[PDB]
Amino acid sequence: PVKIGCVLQQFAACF
Amino acid sequence: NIQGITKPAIRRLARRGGVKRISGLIYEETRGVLKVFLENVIRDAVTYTEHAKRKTVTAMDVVYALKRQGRTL
Amino acid sequence: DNIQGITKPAIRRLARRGGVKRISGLIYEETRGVLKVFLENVIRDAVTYTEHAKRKTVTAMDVVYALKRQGRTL
Amino acid sequence: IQGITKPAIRRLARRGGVKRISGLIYEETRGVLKVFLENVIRDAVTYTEHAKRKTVTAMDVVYALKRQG
Amino acid sequence: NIQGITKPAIRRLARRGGVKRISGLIYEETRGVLKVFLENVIRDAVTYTEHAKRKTVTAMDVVYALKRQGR
Amino acid sequence: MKVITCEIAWHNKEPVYSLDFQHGTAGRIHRLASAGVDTNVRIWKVEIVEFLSNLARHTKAVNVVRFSPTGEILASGGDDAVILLWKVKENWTVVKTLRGHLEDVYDICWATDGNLMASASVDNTAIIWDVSKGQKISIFNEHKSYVQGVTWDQYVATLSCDRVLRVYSIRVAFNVMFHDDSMKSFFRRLSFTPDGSLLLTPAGNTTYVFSRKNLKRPIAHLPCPGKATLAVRCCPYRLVFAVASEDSVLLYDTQQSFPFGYVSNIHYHTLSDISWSSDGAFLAISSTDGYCSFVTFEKDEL
Amino acid sequence: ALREIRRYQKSTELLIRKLPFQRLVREIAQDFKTDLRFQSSAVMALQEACEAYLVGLFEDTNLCAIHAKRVTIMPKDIQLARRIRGER
Amino acid sequence: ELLIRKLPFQRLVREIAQDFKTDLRFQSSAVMALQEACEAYLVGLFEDTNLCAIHAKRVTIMPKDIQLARRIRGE
Amino acid sequence: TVALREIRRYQKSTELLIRKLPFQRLVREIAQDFKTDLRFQSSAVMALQEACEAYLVGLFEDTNLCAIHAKRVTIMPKDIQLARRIRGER
Amino acid sequence: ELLIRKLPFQRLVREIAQDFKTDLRFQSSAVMALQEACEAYLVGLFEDTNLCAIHAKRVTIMPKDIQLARRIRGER
DNA sequence: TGGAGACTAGGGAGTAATCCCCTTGGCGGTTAAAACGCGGGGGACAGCGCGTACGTGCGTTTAAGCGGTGCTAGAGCTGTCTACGACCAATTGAGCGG
DNA sequence: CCGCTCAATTGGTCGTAGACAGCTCTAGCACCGCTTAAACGCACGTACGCGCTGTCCCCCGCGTTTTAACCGCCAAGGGGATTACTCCCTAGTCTCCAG
Repeated sequence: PVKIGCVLQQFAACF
Repeated sequence: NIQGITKPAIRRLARRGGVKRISGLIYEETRGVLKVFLENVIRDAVTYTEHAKRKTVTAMDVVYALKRQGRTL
Repeated sequence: DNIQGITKPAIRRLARRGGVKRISGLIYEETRGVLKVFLENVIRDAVTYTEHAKRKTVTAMDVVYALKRQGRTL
Repeated sequence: IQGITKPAIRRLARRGGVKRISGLIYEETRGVLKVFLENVIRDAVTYTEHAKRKTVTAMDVVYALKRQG
Repeated sequence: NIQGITKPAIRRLARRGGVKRISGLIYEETRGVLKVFLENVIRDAVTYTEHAKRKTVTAMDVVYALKRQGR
Repeated sequence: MKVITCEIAWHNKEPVYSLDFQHGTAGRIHRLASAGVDTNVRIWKVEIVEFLSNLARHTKAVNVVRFSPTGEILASGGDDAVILLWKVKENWTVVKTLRGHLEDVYDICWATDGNLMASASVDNTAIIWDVSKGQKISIFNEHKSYVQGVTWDQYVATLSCDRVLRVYSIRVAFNVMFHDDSMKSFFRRLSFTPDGSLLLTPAGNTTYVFSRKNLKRPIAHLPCPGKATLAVRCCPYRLVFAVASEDSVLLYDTQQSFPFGYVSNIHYHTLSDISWSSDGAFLAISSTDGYCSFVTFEKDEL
Repeated sequence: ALREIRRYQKSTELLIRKLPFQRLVREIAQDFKTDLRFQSSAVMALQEACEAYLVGLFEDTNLCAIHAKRVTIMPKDIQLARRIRGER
Repeated sequence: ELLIRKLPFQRLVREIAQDFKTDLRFQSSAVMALQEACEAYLVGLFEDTNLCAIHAKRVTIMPKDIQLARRIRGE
Repeated sequence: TVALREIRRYQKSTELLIRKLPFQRLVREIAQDFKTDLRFQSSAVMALQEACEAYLVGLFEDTNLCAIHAKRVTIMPKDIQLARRIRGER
Repeated sequence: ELLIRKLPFQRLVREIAQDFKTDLRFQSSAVMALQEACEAYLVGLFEDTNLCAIHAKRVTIMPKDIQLARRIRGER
C-alpha cells in the first residue's frame, strides 16, 4: 500500500 | 374483470392448441397466467411509451415489449 | 431521386450489420431497386388490409399482417 | 464423443438431484451435448471470423452464452 | 433403406434438373436432405391424419402438408 | 490516513459494483450497503466489517446502491431495470419498486428533501419519480448514448457516454470534453458540492470543476495521468472531496489545488465507485477485483 | 372434438372476445396508473400476442400431458410447462 | 412424367413410416403425390444449386454449393 | 480493424441504419405513386422501416454466404441476383 | 470443482473444430470456461428432466424426457 | 518417468417401470335464454400528427490515393461419365384371404 | 391396398478403366473500394398554429354466444403382479495427472 498523509506537485492543477 | 376471458374462450383457444379434453379448474387457473403475461407485456409497453415521451401506447411499443420477452408475433 | 435518399453510407452500414467486409461501388443502385421492390410488395398488402377494414389511414398493426402474408412476421 | 464417460454423466445427474437413472439417457445426452457444442462453436467461429484470428477466447464463449442465454 | 434412391436415379434427376456435371458426395447428401424433407412432411401428414382420425393418408393431406411447406 | 486491505470476499468473489453509506446515522458505528454481481444486496456494519442483512430481491446484478438523506429509504438499482425502495442480523423490507427504466440502471441519485428520486440507466434516458406517489413524474431522454451519471442539486445534472454533459432545470438548460467508450469502468457518477455551488465531472485525463455561475467552461481541471477518474465523492468554509481513478484514489480540498492525499497500487482491477460516510471517518476503498480494503483517517476538520 | 380442432386450426380469427379482452387490458392499465389512451391497434396486438402465448403454452402442456399418458390436461402440467420454459 | 423409380420410393416411405410408427397405411395415390412433390422440390434444389455453381466459375456441383443453397433457403 | 470495430459496435446494437424521414419520404412517394390521398401513421412508418431493416440485413447475410462460397470477400450484384433467385423472390 | 475430466473435453473440441476448419488452437482459460458453461447447461437440463420425470410419477429418467425438455425449451 | 483414482466387465437383486381392473368422479354435449357482445350514430372537448421556421452539427459528399482484392492465364492432380459385363431387384401375370 | 408368394425377362443398377474437363492452387496485374479534408446540407430537434383523425358512450337492435343444470360415460387413478435394469463390490486396466 502507498499512502500520503494530509499535507503531489506532479499531480498539480493546470488552469 | 379478469372474468372477461370466458370459459368457452379458453375452451376454443386450447382446442386450437390441440387438446382433446380440458380439466375443470384449468379455466380458473389459466386466467392467472393470462394475468401474469399481461402484467409483464403491458407493463414494459407503457414504459416504452413513456420513454418515447408520448401518452398514447402504440402497437410498435407493444411488439418491442414482445421482442424483449422474445415472443414476437 | 428521393429513392437515392437512402445514402451510400446508410446502405454500407446496413450491409455491414449483416456481416460484410467489402462492398462493390456499383451495388448501390441495385440495392436501392430491390428495396423499392420489397417496399412496394409489402405496402400493397398493407393497403389492402387497410381498405378491407374500411380504414382511411394505415397503422403499425397493418404492416405486421402484411409481413405475415409475406412470411417475415416481426 | 464417447470420451464423455458414463459416471461423469452419472454424478452430473446426482448433482441434478436424481435417484434412479436409465440407460439410453447416456448417449441421448451425448447427442444433445453434440448439438450444444455445435451451436455454441457455431456462434464462436462466427465471432472468430469477425475477429480475424485463429484462437478462440473467453469473450467468444461469453458471447456464445449471451446469444444462447 | 436410404440407399434405395440409387445413384443413377439421382443422376437422371440431375440431368432433368439441367446441371451438366456432378460430384460424388452429392449422391449421399442428397439422400440425407431428402430424408430430412421427408421426415417433417410425414410427421405433419401423420398429425393431420390423427387429427381427422384417419389411419389411411389421403392425397388431400399431402397437398395440405405441401402448402404448409410452401411447395 | 491508514489503509487496511480486507482479505475476505464480500459476495463470494463477485465483482464490486456499488457502495452506499448510511447518511442518517449520526454516530461512530457506520452501516454499509453492498450490492454487486451476486444478485443480492448485503448490509454490513463497519466500525472491522460485520455482515448484518442480506436481501436477494434483485433478480439480476445490482449496479447502483444508494440511500435517502434521512437514511431510512434505500434505493437499489439492478440489471432488472427496477429500483427497489428498502425500508426498516437485520431485517430489510422493500417498500416500493421505482420502475420506469428500459435498460439496466447505472447511476442513482436522491433528493435532499427525500420526496424525489433521480435515476440513470443504460436506456439513454433520465427517470425522475416522486417518492410520495412512487411513480415517474419527469423524463429527460436527451442522451444519445448510455447514461452513466446523474445528480440532483434548482437544476439536475446528467452525464452520458456520448461525451456530453447535460444540465436540466427541475427541460435541458445547458450542454457542455470527454472520451469514448474505451473506459473499462461502468460508473461515471458526477458529484455536486454539498452546498451545490460547484459540480465535479470525471472522465474528461482530467477532472473538470464548474461553478454555479457558469457551468459551460470549467475554470480548473484536475489531471489524472495514466488511469482515468471514474467516481467522485465529497465528504458530508472548506470542504473535502475524493475522486477515484481506475486504480488510484485521491482526496482533494476546497483550498488546495493539488491533491491533499494520494492512494494507489492497492487493488489489481479497475475501481468501481467512491463514497464517504455521514461522519466522514470511515471510507473503505476497493476496486472490481472481488475484494475490499479500508482507508481510515482522523483529524476530522470539524 | 377433432372436427372442432380442425375448424379452428384451419382458421386464424380471434378466439378471445373483443370487448372483454379490451376491458381487461383497460383495467390492467388502470391499476398501474390512470389516464392512458389505448389505440385499438395496440389492443389488437395485445390480443394477437396473448392468444399466441396461450396456444403455444397449451401445445407445450399438451406435450406434457401426453407424456404422462393422460389425454386430459391439468393445472400441474400448466405450472410445470410455465417453469420449464423458464417463466417461473 | 416421373423420374424417380416407383417401388424404391414406395419402400422408402413405408420404411420411414415404420421407423415412425408400425403398421402404417399408404395408398398408391398418396405415394404418387409424394413422388411428384419430392421430384419438384429436388429438381428445384438442383437447378438452384447449379446456378450457385455457375456463379462460382464452376460447372460441377460439390457439397458446399448444396449446403449454401439450403442455408440460404433457411430450412 | 475498422470493420471489426464497427461489427462489434453494431451486431450487439439494434438502432436504425437508414435515417427516419428519408425513409418516411420514400414511403410518401410510393404511397402517392400507387394511389394518392393516403396517410401514414409515424408508428406504422417506424414499423415498416424496422421490417425493411431486417429484410435487408437478412438478404445481405445471405449474399455474404454466397460470396464466401464463391471465394471472394468483396460482394457483387451477381451475388444479389443469386440470393434473390435462390430465395425465390426474383 | 468440476465433474468432467479434461483432455477428453479438449480432444473432442479439437476434433470438432478440425471438422469445421483446420488449425484453431485454444488456450486453457477458454476451454475451462466453456467446460464450466457446458456442465452448467447439462446439470440444468438434467434437473429439468428430473422434474419432468417426477411429473409422470416415476422417479426414473427416460430419454423421451430429454427431448421433451429440449422442445418445451424450444431448443429444436 | 510412474502409480492411484477411476472406467470398464460382470455377478446380484431389489427396487421400479409397465400393464390390467375396477371405480368413482367429473368433464363433455345440450337445451332455454339472456345478456353481454357486435354494430353504428352522433359532439366536440380534448390529442395526435403535418407542415413550417430555424438551428447546428452530425452526418453525407469528393477526392486523391494506394493497396487488398477479382480475376484472369497457367498448370497439376483428380474423380467422374463415358462402355460394359456382371448382378439384380423386380413388374407384370396370376392368385388365396381380407 | 395390403401381404405374400412363384416365375419371366428385363430394364435398371454396380463396380470397373481411365482421359481429361475441370477443381484447386499460384501469381501478377490493375483497379477500384477504403481514407482524412473539407464543403455542405439536409437530418433532426423544437415549437406551434391548424386541422382531422381515434373517438365516445348511449341506445338500441338484435342476436349469437355464453350460463348452467342434466346426464351418460370416458378416463385418472390407485393397486397389484411381472419383468427388466442399476446398484456394490471385485478386479483389470488405463491413463491422466503428477513429480
